[PDB]
Amino acid sequence: REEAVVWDILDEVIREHPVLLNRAPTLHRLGIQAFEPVLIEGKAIQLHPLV
Amino acid sequence: KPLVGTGMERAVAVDSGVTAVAKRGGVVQYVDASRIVIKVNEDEMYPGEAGIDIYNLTKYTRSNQNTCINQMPCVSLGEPVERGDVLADGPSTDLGELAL
Amino acid sequence: PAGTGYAYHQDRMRRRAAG
Amino acid sequence: QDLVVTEDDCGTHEGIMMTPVIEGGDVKEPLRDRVLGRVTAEDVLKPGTADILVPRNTLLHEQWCDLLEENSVDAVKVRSVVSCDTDFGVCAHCYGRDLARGHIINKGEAIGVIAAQSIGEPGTQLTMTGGLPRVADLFEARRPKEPAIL
Amino acid sequence: EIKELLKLGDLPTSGQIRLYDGRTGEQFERPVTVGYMYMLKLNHLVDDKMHARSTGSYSLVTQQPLGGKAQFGGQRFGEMEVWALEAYGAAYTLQEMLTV
Amino acid sequence: TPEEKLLRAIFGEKASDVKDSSLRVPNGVSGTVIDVQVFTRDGVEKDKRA
Amino acid sequence: GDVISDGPEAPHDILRLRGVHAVTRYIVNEVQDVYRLQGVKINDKHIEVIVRQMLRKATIVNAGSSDFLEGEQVEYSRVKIANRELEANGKVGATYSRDLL
Amino acid sequence: TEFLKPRLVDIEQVSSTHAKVTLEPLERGFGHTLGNALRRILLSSMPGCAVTEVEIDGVLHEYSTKEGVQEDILEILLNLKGLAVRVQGKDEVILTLNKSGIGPVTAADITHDGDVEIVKPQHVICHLTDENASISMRIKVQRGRGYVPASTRIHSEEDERPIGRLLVDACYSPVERIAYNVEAARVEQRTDLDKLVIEMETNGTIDPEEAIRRAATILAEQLEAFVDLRDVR
Amino acid sequence: TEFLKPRLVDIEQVSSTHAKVTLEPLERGFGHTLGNALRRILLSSMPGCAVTEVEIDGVLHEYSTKEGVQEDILEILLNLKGLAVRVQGKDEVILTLNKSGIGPVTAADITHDGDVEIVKPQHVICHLTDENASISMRIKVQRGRGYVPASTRIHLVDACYSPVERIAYNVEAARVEQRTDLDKLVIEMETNGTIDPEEAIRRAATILAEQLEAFVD
Amino acid sequence: QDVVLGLYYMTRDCVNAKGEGMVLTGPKEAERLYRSGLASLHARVKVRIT
Ligand SMILES: [Zn+2]
Repeated sequence: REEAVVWDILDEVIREHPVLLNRAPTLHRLGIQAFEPVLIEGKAIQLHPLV
Repeated sequence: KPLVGTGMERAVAVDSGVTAVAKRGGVVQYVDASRIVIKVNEDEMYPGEAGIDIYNLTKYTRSNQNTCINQMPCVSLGEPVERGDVLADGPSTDLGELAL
Repeated sequence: PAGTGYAYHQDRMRRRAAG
Repeated sequence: QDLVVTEDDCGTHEGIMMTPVIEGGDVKEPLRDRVLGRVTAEDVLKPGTADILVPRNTLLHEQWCDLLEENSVDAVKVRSVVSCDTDFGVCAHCYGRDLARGHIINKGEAIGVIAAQSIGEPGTQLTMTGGLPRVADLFEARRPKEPAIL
Repeated sequence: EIKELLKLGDLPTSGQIRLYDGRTGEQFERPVTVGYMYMLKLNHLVDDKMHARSTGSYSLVTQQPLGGKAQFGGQRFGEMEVWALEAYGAAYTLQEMLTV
Repeated sequence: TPEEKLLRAIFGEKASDVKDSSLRVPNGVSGTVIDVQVFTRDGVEKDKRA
Repeated sequence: GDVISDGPEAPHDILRLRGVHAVTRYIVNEVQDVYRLQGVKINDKHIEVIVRQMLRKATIVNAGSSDFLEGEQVEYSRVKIANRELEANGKVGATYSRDLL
Repeated sequence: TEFLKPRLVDIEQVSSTHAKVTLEPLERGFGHTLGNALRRILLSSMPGCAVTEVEIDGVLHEYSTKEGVQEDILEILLNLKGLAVRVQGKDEVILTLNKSGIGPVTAADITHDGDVEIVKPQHVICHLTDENASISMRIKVQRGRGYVPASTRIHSEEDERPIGRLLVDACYSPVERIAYNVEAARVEQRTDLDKLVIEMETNGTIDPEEAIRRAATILAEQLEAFVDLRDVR
Repeated sequence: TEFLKPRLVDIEQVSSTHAKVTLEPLERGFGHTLGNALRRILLSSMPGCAVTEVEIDGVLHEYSTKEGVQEDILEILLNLKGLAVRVQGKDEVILTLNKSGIGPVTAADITHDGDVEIVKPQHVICHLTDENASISMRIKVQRGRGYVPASTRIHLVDACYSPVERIAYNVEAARVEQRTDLDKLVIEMETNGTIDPEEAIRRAATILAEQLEAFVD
Repeated sequence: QDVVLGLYYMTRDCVNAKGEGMVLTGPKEAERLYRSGLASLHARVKVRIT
């Protein structure tokens, strides 16, 4: 139902919980790196420029 | 429309069937978002049957890529058009040019 | 049998050839 | 692959002699880059002696490499994974410190993979003697067409 | 001709002007190039590309994530990706990846 | 099963002999219905809408 | 190990005639020549570990417990000749020759 | 020692669309400090009344064609988003457009209301191609702030069934282009003071003086919290 | 029509001089218009009393040397700009500093005056060398709004009036429970201590509203 | 890329620009000079640093 109340609960379950990000030609081990999730409106993945 | 261009865009629009090109020249009798009826000039008209060339426009419909292919009339009521003139734009065509 | 598992395999590998 | 850091110190004095590359002109690569983060095979002397600069096996970090550079030190023997006495693996001392962290390599890190991955990844930039196929000939041990005899 | 057409435009030859940040309202050092570029939207549209799956259907022959509802089978995890985990010390991440 | 059977008893719903196969809008795609077509096998009675 | 003619040399020789450290120095410097020519920084370490894996196997010379001509892991042999230097019979032995694969 | 407050001087109308207001008594640098901060609030959060819901005659959805009109329904909806109007004491009004006969249907063919002011009676809604072709439409106009696209206007649902009620995208805003230029104004005695020439552009639905006041209104109301800081939660 | 006024605002101070306030939720784009317009008035038009004119005991030009001090004439001036002062009922007061003898000359070694308040008696003015060494000068402190550099004097030091030492505003996206994007506002300031950060931003925003007095109803 | 062009353009110096020759107590009032429009990003200046 996507009740509005779930969004605050998701910020709880998200907080300390890394996600793994990967690109297509994984070559060296940095081809996979763990990140902390930040909730974003929209369908695009935002990726720290330095990486 | 492309503001900066080459000059092929006219050729691409017409040669592709996306636009609707006049079969014979004449004056537009009726203009609707649905159809277009051209009353032919006598030189282009066959002696028999008299006639008018009626262009039935394609309306909103599904493309292969799930895009929308819809034709729009580019001419106004009672306007002179000569054979080989752009009658209606297709998707991504403007006044006979190719606007992608 | 490496990284985090290296502690494990080590602990198991030694259990073998024993009693 | 299956190559992993297993023991701590195989305890071999053995190692390879590290000098700058000096290819025909001037210093195509310094000594400091070649030896950085590796571990000494034996203590190194100054140009004079009765002087222990680096005491036996010591990780050469930035200060140690600069103290060697302060002095005129021209040559250094270094423990390598090729010389490691540990069987079925690499002793942590013979490898080196390198990681995403500067500290000496941990016990149990799978170095073969990170070694192979590190060599393979830059390979996009090589040419088509010379180039990338030339590298493969080296690793394939392939005998050249008209070799010399020793 | 381009520069000449810009003269008739009343617009600078440089094709660059001074621009001001809409936030601080202060100027921008150096002139910046502003103009009109024809721009296309390719259909790689993000709400096509975007997919996510928690627990979906499974292939029968091999019990493996498979999309049947269009809630798509999971992302395909490869050999090279396994090595990336193998270079890292992540044993548990790897076990859970190909087991649970 | 037993506890489902108790469930139907308490809330008194008659569990149908028919299962729901209805075509439903995929999650997240949203639009306006511009057309509907009904193709039918020859010999089956066309329903009202068709 | 001197140059008795000119032209390139097989790394098999360098290992055999010149020794282990010589050939490993040869590989790393030649392969590193290729990368550094492109501006690629790869620590010599990684190349050394690949090399260690190339020569993992060896061929026996002497005898007393193993197969004389057998190509086999120098890991096994080295742990085994330690098992004879003070264990069972000295036997003999055995001397091997590192191989380049 | 202490300070100086500004005031608006001559608000020079040029077109119903565009005009130049001016603010004379500005201290050093306050012309820039204001002009951008005002441009900020000017372009964005200004109230406007834009058409929202449109229910027409024979049309189920925006993707159809009315027999007798050369404009596709989608294109006519788009024409409405650009219809500039102004109401006064009503926050939403529904306008009835009726016309028939061959010719253009402008924005003056609608039915006038007490609060209805059509600022562009010549604005083209659509053409009409056949002698006895007739179009009747219910046009629901509301007032608001910002940009509300038609998509975000479908979550309340709760039976908005009327299949013929075509929502359009809400553009609510009068402002089109805002530019400010500060030239140095010397009142005869003061060292250096500056002027503010704020050159704006409008859809003709708001007069300059009304706008710039309610603009400045929001400012102190936002600064209200800003002054003292009670660490409120 | 009606508008949004924020809530939840935490000022976590790191010392009395420096602080990071944060204020959410701000509607679209309002984070910059405020953050910049206030940065503008803090750094630019704020009132402060900073040293301006310095008349020295034995030396007329900036290219000379004072006997007995290892500090260059230019460098002591810089020390003066960081001497923080406040007046009370006076719009300008000129203080005479006298001290001598081997050692550092601090700000408590100055002459205290009735309306004079030195916020940092510990402020290092300069050192002194050996033997005797003598120094006293009448130093003219003025009042104004802003940073008035020595350059703008044509008929000296640069006037640093504003108490502000550094202002930064950062606009981050604030999510109200069912809205898309609102912005947050982090204003990190640093002060010379003659005004506390929280007070300033009030009178800072205050001066702002004082200018609006002809438009608001 | 974008970042290093920022820092390169940031720490760089031209020969004559606003604020040339002056002196400042510390970086805090240096930004105060720049942000207010008094000093140019690149001008030669002595400032007290710790
Ligand atoms: Zn070792």
